[PDB]
Amino acid sequence: RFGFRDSPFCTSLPRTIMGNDVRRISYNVFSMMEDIDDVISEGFILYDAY
Amino acid sequence: MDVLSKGSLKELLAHLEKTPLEEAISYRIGTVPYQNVLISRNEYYNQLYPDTTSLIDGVSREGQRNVNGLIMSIISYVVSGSGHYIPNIGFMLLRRSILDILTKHDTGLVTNNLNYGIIARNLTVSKMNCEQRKRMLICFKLLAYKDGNQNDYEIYLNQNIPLKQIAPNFIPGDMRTVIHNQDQLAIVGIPAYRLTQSTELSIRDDNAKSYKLGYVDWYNSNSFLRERSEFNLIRLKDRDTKYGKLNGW
Amino acid sequence: ANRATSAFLDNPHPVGVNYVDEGSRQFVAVAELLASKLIDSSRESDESNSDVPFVQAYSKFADDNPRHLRVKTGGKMANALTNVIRSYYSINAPAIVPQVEIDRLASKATVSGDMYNSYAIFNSVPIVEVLSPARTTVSIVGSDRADVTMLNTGAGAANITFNFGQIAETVILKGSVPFQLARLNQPMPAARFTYKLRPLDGPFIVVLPVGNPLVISATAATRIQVPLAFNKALVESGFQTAMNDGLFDIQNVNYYSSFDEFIISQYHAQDGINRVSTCVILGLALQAYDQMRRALPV
Amino acid sequence: ANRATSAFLDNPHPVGVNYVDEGSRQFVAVAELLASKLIDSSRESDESNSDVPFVQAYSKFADDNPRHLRVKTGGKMANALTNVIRSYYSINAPAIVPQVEIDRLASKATVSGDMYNSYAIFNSVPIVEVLSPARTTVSIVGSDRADVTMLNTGAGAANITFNFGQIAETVILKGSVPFQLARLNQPMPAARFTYKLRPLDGPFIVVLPVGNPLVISATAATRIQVPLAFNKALVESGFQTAMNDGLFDIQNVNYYSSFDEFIISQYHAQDGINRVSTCVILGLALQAYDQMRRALPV
Amino acid sequence: ANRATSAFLDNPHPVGVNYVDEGSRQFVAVAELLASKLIDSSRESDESNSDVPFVQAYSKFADDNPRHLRVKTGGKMANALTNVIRSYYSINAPAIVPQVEIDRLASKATVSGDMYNSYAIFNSVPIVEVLSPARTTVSIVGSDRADVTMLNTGAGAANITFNFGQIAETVILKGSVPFQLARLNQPMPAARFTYKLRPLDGPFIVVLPVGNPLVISATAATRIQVPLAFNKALVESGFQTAMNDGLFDIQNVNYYSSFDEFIISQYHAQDGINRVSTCVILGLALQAYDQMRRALPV
Amino acid sequence: EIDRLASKATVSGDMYNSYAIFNSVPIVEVLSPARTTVSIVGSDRADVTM
Amino acid sequence: DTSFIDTRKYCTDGLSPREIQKALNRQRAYYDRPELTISENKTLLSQSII
Repeated sequence: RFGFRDSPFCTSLPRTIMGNDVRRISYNVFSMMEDIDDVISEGFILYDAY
Repeated sequence: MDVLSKGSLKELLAHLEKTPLEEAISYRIGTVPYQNVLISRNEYYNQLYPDTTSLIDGVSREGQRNVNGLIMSIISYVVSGSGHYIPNIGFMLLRRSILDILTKHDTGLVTNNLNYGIIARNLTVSKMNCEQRKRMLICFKLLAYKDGNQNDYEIYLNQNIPLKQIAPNFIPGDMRTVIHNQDQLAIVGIPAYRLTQSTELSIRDDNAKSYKLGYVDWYNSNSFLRERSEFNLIRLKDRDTKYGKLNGW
Repeated sequence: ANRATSAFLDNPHPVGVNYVDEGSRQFVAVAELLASKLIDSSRESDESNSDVPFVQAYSKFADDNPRHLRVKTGGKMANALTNVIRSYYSINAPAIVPQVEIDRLASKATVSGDMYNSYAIFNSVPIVEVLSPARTTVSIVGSDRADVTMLNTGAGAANITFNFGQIAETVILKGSVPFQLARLNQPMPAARFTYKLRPLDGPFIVVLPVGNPLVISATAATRIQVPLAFNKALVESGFQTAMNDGLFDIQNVNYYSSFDEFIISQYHAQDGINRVSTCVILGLALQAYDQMRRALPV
Repeated sequence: ANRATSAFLDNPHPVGVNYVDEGSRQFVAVAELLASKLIDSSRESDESNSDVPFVQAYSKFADDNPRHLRVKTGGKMANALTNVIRSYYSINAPAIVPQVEIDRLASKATVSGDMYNSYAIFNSVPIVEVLSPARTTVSIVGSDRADVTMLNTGAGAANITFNFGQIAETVILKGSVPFQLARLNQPMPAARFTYKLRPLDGPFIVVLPVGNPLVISATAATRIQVPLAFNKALVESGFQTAMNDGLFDIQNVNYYSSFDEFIISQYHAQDGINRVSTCVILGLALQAYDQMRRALPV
Repeated sequence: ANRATSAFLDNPHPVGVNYVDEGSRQFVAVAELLASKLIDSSRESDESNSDVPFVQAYSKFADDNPRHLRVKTGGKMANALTNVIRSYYSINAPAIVPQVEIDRLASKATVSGDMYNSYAIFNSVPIVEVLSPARTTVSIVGSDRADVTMLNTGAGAANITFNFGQIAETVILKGSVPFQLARLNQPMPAARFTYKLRPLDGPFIVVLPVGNPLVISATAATRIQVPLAFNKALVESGFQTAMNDGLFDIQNVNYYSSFDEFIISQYHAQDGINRVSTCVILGLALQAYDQMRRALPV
Repeated sequence: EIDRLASKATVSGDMYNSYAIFNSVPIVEVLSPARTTVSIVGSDRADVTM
Repeated sequence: DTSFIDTRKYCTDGLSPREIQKALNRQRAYYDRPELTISENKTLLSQSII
């Protein structure tokens, strides 16, 4: 709507992208993870924090 | 009032040692114990309020001349603050302390035929509260130890499940058990809640609140003994001591 | 009609009503924790050249330093635990231990006295009653696995009624030869070896032909809320020990082959819900008695 | 001629063919490891007067922070573990859990997932058949201990053929009275109480004299390859919980008293070598169910 | 008169007389301690995805570094532990391990080597003899739970004498129907379902009515002094492995279903106290055998 | 649309927090023999006339 | 600790758990094992508590 280039704003954070469910990780679980480099190769959604 | 204020086993037994039997006995005629009556409670109702009088009320009642009435007068004094009308007992018995009657054979009173179940029923154990039942059980244990009826006391506790849970733990011959005991036996005391100058419906509750309100006045009266501020003025014989032992214990 | 019942379900005796408060439940949990450390500290000292770990553990448990020429008995905690176990079994047993001693011993460790955070499975089979017609013989043998041997000498087939109570969750029935079983007033299915039954479903009718004896083996599972520290193996050995040292010797009480039988028998009483709470506290106390006595035999 | 067989060996139902791959077997191993952390964290949190150790353990297991006003079901791992247990028991049970979720849950820990690095001994007694002639009666009762009662009503000694299968390693036979037993085409030894047998040796013949009935008690041992984390006590407890919770409730299945009976029955069926591989994975999953449910009752 | 006896109590074979000294006892205790560490390192290696914890534990146990393309048997400790188990079972089994090898292996860890610190409860029920009149028939089945089936075909009631020995501490009797039991020269009480008995008290008499057969179930508890590290679950598992691996098979030896039966039978034989002391060392050796063999399946 | 609307406020979707008491009377069956008449009326208060 | 979940009090008396963590990590470096994970570090660093 605003004409931004590569807009970082979504109307709502999608549940599925290209027909595939997006991983949802809590912040507390994300803190203790050891394979973030592999995890970040596919997008994830972070919640349970401000 | 003074007997109802005691909150520990040590204080209760100490008071009974210094209190003669004549304090338990009342010289007012009172009324017959078990009667369905109508009393006036104008703060709540316009009509007369039915109730049943009992021996554990705070007001003196007429008592039987037998030994059963004497023991039942002692327990009512401990749990309710007043005794019953049993006259012409005699100088020899009346001058003895309450503990001596309950625990000593030299008094000349024979109490081995007493039935704890009948005494409890006549005293309306069902109407008693937790502190009142604990105080009565103390009297039963002292009587059982005097008569060598320890086994009978235990069986009576086994029959009555609620009485076994609240039964105080002390050996009536050892002072070490009394000091360790931490049961709270106070009936009147300084109230943490809001206490108002209002009436109660039943005879027992109304009479109990009179002692509670009287104790507050007694606490601030000049007759009350303040250990924190006037410990040196107390006589040495009756001064509080850590190594306080009842005679023969 | 002839009535047959399981032996261990007959007349459960009343349990004690003392030491069931939150303060006393904390003491039982504390004793179990300190008994576990006594076992572990003894093994560590055995595998080392120093006795300091055992001295420290025993000093906390017994409130006294161990001596070479004196028997290590456990001190006041051992005496309190032994008498408290006696009170739980029977209402006739006295309550000797004062509340002050229990509260003081409960302050040695920091554990919650919760007795309902977990569950356990007990394997006793509650055959309340088996009703059989005339000219038939029914025999019930066993508690962990119940075998019912039934014979029909009559002219025709006989219907036997099985009642498993309402407490057990699942009962598994196995027979020597295929047999027919169905609920009351329901069509009877085809003969098969095994039946899975919910005891709540109702009394079960078994068709008994006149040919040969039929033996039915029953296994049951029931779930009772227990503290997380509960260990069935340690409780059973503690139960066997406490019976041997006479901790359960008191007038007018029943005796059971295992703690599994004891808890299930009391559960099936009229006030079974109230009784199992006391039996659960007894089980944890028996667990502490097992560990404490194995480390300090007397 | 009469034929008698063990009840639990009759008609083993087919087991599931899903969640047997390497990634799926890692998920079961991860679930068991993380569930055991839950129980230990609960006991650690009680002594430390804090709920933090239990919170972190639950967060790892359930991928969600605990909340006071929410029920602690166990998260997605609990749901996935329940569904895989259903799939293993029967081939008719659907495979609801997707493969992506299994792989994501297996990344929490670094366990190998091997199910053949250890062994366990199972005590179910397999009696495939007991061949008896006319005028004799034979009954078999029991699974962990099989008691065979044979009575001879005729006028001569009867020979009874015993077949224990080819799977069991050792079988120990004890009689109520001394008796004679020998293999095919072998001389009869003197009567004695106890016989040690190898089931692969062949069919055995017991001389049954006329008179009082003879009862033979059979005990067997079988070795099955299991993971190192296998614990028979936890597996048996988890089996009863799964049966009571209805995870095994599905049409066209056979129920058993214990996991020992279930695994032996499948191993004696045809293609039973492939079946026990799936049953062992089920046993480890049942171990995780028992630990998780006891830490988080529902 | 007819006499009936338990099967497992018949003809106990002599135990070995080697490897009972103080140094030999230390070797078994060291083996048990090292085997426990072997199985703990195996679990740790699986959960850590590194073989370092297992390599360190195997090197101490086996005296050599683990190497691929090798069997990983267990080194000299495995051979010594296997051979001492053979010697303990039978006096005919040769003693192969030299005392120099035993002493060298006993120096790996510091242990007390005392096998009488603690105790264990054993649940085999000894029925030494049952004496019955002519008309009655008595059969005894079972070892852990003994079921005695008695039937009276005579005109009147019969008296059955029960002898449970003198070693057992407590025996609990349960019947299918209420029965009458009393000691010698004691009045007979009213019929009850269950009795609790002390075998030391004396022979017991059961009144057997004429009507229907009566089955009495017996359970017993016996206390035997064992080391503190004793674990009945591990010992029983090791006993079955020992039988399966064929290190108990020698000429002229009785065979038993469980280690409970083996130890109780030796207790009731002549010189039972000395026999039981050797069997305790075998039990600890079997505990070490089970842990090491499960860690290194050979 | 459901996901977009659910993001407007943050509230636990838990439906097992508490309990409610329901007062319907489940008379599944009333079996009566011959020559007897039975009538069942009501749900909140079930009135069975025999 | 800085984590919002962790409300424990970490004692500073006695041998520091960080010293053991440093010693343990050096041991793993010799054997070429991976260093202690975040979960393992948190358990070790929280051993000393009040």
